[PDB]
Amino acid sequence: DWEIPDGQITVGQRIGSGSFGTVYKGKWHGDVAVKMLNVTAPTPQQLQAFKNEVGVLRKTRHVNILLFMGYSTKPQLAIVTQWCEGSSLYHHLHIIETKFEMIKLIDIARQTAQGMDYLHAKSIIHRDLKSNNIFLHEDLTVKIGDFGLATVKSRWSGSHQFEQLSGSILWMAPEVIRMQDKNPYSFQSDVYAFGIVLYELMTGQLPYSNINNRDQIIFMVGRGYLSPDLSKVRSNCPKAMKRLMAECLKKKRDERPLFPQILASIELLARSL
Amino acid sequence: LDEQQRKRLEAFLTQKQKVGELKDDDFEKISELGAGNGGVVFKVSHKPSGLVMARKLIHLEIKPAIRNQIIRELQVLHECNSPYIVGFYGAFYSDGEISICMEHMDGGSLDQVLKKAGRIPEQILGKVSIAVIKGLTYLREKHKIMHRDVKPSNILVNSRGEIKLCDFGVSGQLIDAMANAFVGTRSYMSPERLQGTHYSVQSDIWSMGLSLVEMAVGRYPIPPPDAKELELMPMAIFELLDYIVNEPPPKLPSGVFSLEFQDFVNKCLIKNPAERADLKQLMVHAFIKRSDAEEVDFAGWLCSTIGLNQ
Ligand SMILES: CNS(=O)(=O)Nc1nccc(Cc2c(C)c3ccc(Oc4ncccn4)cc3oc2=O)c1F
Ligand SMILES: Nc1ncnc2c1ncn2[C@@H]1O[C@H](COP(=O)(O)OP(=O)(O)NP(=O)(O)O)[C@@H](O)[C@H]1O
Ligand SMILES: Nc1ncnc2c1ncn2[C@@H]1O[C@H](COP(=O)(O)OP(=O)(O)NP(=O)(O)O)[C@@H](O)[C@H]1O
Ligand SMILES: [Mg+2]
Ligand SMILES: [Mg+2]
Repeated sequence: DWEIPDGQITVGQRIGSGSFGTVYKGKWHGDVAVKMLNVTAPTPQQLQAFKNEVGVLRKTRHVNILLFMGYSTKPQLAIVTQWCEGSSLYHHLHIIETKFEMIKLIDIARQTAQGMDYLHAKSIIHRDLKSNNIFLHEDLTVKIGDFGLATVKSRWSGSHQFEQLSGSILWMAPEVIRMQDKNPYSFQSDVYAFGIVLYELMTGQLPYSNINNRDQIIFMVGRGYLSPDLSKVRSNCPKAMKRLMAECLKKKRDERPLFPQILASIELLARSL
Repeated sequence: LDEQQRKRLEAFLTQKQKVGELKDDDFEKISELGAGNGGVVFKVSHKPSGLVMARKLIHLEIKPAIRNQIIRELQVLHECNSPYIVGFYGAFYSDGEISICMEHMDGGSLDQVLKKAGRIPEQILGKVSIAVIKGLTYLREKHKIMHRDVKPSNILVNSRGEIKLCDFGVSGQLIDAMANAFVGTRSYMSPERLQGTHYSVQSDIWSMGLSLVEMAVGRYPIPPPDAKELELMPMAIFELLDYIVNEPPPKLPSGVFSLEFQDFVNKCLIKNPAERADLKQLMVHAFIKRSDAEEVDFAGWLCSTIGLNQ
């Protein structure tokens, strides 16, 4: 029973909403992050699968992984995770426009693959990897959050959680876009999302900067007609890095490398520099 | 531009002058109106002038350079003054959210009216088609801008029988900022736009036709009605897009609606944007010539559908 009762979580300021919940800064033996899930009335079949997934997300302790502190069901079903200071990677690259060195950029890619390699080593599919879910704790260590939680995403019928498509489309793999597999989310779907995150670091832009139509991106990427313009990689980026990015962005998922190979690549060009 | 419209247009500019700089402290929240995935809209009272306006709040996570440009680009809406375009009081930024202040339409969007109505009569959709065509014309001629997002939730109505468009692409930086949004559930996007740059106002006409079919039958027409569902008178987002591109366009049932209306929506849903009818042709279509001559009481029908007195 990883459940937190009522009156224990001092819910405070409203921060914002995402693909499957709304986050508040809470207090619980220190600052925490309380995400009020979008599934307000869970089914008792949905509720037991959610408790089962919390048990797996609970036993995960890694330096590049945001701590999962459990859940609560008293006012409404919610999630309590560690509160981290500073801004997310999305804020740094696209809002604050923080100017890192090339060494620091590669280091961010290393710790991200390092944390992702731990999640896949424990057979956990992130399903929502993006720069919004990557925080720079004290501007040093990378922390990945919002991982897993496949049951609180995609509402239930009564007992048939069909994986439904929600999240940000810029990081979704083509096989994820189509949802014509019914288990499209895989290790390589997270690897593809990691490839889009590499595109963020190496270009300073979001993919498809010349396309301002949401449904046009959904259709053309799912059809294989659209792909991130790799020309936008800045001049000072390593050639060994640009090739690794293109391997994660392969249209067919079986061609994408896994994180044991990706992390080994990054550390290789990390040394020789 | 008749006399009752010139009266109401000039009356809006008068109350608009009573509003100066828009600050967040000058507003008192009355009630919530709706909440899409663009933002959330509140009914508010502007204390320095007592005016009741609708306040849309868009929370975008963009850099301040792009954001200040959005506020600058939105000031073109001060020039949009037509009885078929929702009035605009002023846009500003505060507390991490862009606030667009527009006139209050006490009837709500047609997407909300459709829910309370189930289906909408053809005689009413005739007047709605006239306003949308006139609204797209004013945007095309007097400002050379497209709408880019014609759908039932962007057609607004009020108790005075008015039907107006809103939420059209006036700010190019706001359009591109919205492109990094989560996936929706349904799309009104013309097949050309789904595949590469649009065909001007023709692509807005497709969306109007798709919106007419949905309001006429009370159901999103992609995919078309299944079995006996039509005589009773969960597709994925990507498959809806693949349907619009690689499948025949939807159509009205053959027995319930007049042939002038059925042909009107069929000319609007031609998958080729060049073979599709334009504003000049739709303005003189049979269904429009007829629906313009009919003396239908739109304002009374609206208040009856919501549950208010006329
Ligand atoms: C789905 N179409 S798209 O082209 O892909 N995306 C967009 N399409 C249209 C438009 C936009 C962006 C956009 C929005 C959402 C908007 C909302 C309210 C508003 O204020 C207002 N006030 C009075 C009357 C009419 N509007 C002005 C607005 O200007 C804009 O450019 C897309 F982002
Ligand atoms: N653990 C956290 N600590 C501090 N801030 C957080 C935390 N999680 C999320 N936030 C912030 O809360 C806001 C909304 O986050 P969230 O609801 O996760 O949406 P999102 O991450 O952008 N998309 P998604 O994670 O797929 O739902 C953003 O400003 C985040 O930076
Ligand atoms: N000026 C208004 N007067 C009355 N109701 C309004 C007004 N503006 C918006 N609404 C209602 O508020 C709801 C949400 O508006 P909105 O934030 O634009 O989301 P949406 O257009 O309905 N769907 P989306 O465009 O995907 O976010 C709509 O269903 C409207 O009916
Ligand atoms: Mg997040
Ligand atoms: Mg709208």
